[PDB]
Amino acid sequence: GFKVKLEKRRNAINTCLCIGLDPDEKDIENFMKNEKENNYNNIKKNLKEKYINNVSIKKDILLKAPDNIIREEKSEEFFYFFNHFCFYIINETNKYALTFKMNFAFYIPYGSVGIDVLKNVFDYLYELNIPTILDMKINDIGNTVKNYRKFIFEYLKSDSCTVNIYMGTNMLKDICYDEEKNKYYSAFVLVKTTNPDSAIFQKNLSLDNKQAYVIMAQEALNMSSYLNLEQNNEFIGFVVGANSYDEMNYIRTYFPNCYILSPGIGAQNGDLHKTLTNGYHKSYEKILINIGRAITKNPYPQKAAQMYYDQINAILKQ
Amino acid sequence: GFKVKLEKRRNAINTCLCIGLDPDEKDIENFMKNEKENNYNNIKKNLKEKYINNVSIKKDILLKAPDNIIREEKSEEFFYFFNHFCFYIINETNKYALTFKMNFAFYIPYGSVGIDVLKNVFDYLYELNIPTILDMKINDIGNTVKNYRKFIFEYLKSDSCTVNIYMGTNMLKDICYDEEKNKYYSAFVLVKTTNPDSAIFQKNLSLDNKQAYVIMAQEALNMSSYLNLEQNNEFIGFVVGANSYDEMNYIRTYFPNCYILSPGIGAQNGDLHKTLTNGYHKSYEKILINIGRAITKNPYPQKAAQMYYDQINAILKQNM
Ligand SMILES: O=c1ccn([C@@H]2O[C@H](COP(=O)(O)O)[C@@H](O)[C@H]2O)c(=O)[nH]1
Ligand SMILES: O=c1ccn([C@@H]2O[C@H](COP(=O)(O)O)[C@@H](O)[C@H]2O)c(=O)[nH]1
Repeated sequence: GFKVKLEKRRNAINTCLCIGLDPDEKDIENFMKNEKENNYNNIKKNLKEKYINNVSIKKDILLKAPDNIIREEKSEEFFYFFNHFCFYIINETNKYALTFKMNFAFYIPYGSVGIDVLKNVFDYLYELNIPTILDMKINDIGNTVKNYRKFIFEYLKSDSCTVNIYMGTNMLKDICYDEEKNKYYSAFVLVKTTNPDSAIFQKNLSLDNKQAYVIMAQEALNMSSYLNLEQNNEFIGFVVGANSYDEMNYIRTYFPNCYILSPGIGAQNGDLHKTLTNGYHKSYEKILINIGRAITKNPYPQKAAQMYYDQINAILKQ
Repeated sequence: GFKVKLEKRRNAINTCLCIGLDPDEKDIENFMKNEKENNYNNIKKNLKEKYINNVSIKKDILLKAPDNIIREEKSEEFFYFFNHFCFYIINETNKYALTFKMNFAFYIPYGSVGIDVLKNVFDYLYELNIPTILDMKINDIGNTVKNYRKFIFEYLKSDSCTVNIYMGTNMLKDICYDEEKNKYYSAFVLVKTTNPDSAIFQKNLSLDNKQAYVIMAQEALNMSSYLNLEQNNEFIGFVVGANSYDEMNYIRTYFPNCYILSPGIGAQNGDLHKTLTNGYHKSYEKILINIGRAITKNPYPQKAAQMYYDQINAILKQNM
């Protein structure tokens, strides 16, 4: 189960850093141009790694020397460099990551080619046995929602995803549970988001002088109990933005042992000390700190990841 | 623009039926086995049509006789029958449809292969010049959401999509407008959904005893005015479930000329007369009636589409 998988890695590497892998078009251009100019140093390092032989889509193209890809198969150049950029980031930073979070939006805008990269990326992480999150923030009626669950948990074999339950909590019956296989899956529900204008609905809406993000949080756990997730070492957790300090603390108390996923530090202006302190828990896999572009876009991603790794671990010593 | 495109087609065919194309795994097997038993009747009908030549992905596979697909390229069988089922439905029913709405969820569960089909489906509809909707209910921060706008409006060339703005209205700045291209796009935001438990947040949440779906509706239009969509013949509309009769009438009243997209009739228990009467508008493209499984799962989709077509047009007569 996901809680067992999270806990074991946390003991292995003693952090709660969640590394975000959201590659955009310029990241792929820059990666392709740097490798071309520096003798494809990082791609040749990728082709030495163990588990690249265990990806299921277009291994024939992925494993051939880069000199060939330019001159030979011009069609598949983008696929090749897109996939190798993701492998490069994973190879460079994974020792520091408790989990990896891939945002689906970044892998769909080119058509099927990016979903092939997404599949290989999740295949890669599964073989490294690193916990994964798919940031897809899915939402629909029950019958439709089943398709997301197949994609996320059967096809990609992801450990968790993000969910927007604004249309109704019952959708989690067809996300976090599969009656036909008697299987249970973990999800993070959107509670407090880092949009600058997120207060308009999450705070300025109310029931019984309770703000909406609290009502939504409590609905999420009531469904978790009904689905019996925790007994099967799965959970429904919360996405709480790094800047929402008051709510972060409001959540951690009164939901003492809930799992929190927090984005916002780095590219979106943050206070790492204050975010991690308000969300803190002994089992600090319950307070995941997502860092994306601050690592993916840094010229030395290994060094950027280590920096946040050491920063987080220093704060935890309290 | 999408308002001009909707209005021009509505005059041509005089309906507001929105046919939903949400093919599931059983639909693709059932199609494959009926074609296998019936001499590939419908697939051969698909390959005679003009515009199948205007699909962009693996057209070499789509256009070959089905006889070959079984014996030779078996890896590509599923792609072939999935894609041809969609063409079959579109060919059989497009004559009755003001718009087609494709729900993204049904095209992702097998991996990339279904996105190839989604691309070909939108290519096909674009070339028949039938207005399109992608039901993706997208939602994220501004930087991420721009990727959806590229997928929906550049890659698929859709005319509109669905949006969930619960994380914040400002995401519509990076969905319905592209500053670098000075282009504008249309969207439908979720107001009232057909989930049986949809009241719990859309209704039981409020500010100053205005219900959440009302505040969300008005935030959506304030953003439409700020972006100047209606001046560029685009709009931001509302998704209002067919069963939400009271709310339907509240929206059509206090948002008189807004565009409504209503699903729920057919597979999910509906009263078509009452839904369309509460939502009615002279320019009745402003009240799109989605029918999905009631057409796609019916053994004769053409006649089922005609059934709802004639049904809708009769109701539109009594509202004058
Ligand atoms: O409230 C939220 C929910 C999700 N994300 C996602 O988290 C990642 C943030 O990474 P970064 O801002 O560190 O680059 C992006 O994928 C973004 O879509 C947020 O930023 N805020
Ligand atoms: O509140 C909503 C919003 C969207 N849809 C979508 O409308 C379609 C309805 O299909 P059907 O019930 O006509 O088959 C599906 O794609 C579904 O995801 C709903 O049903 N309810």
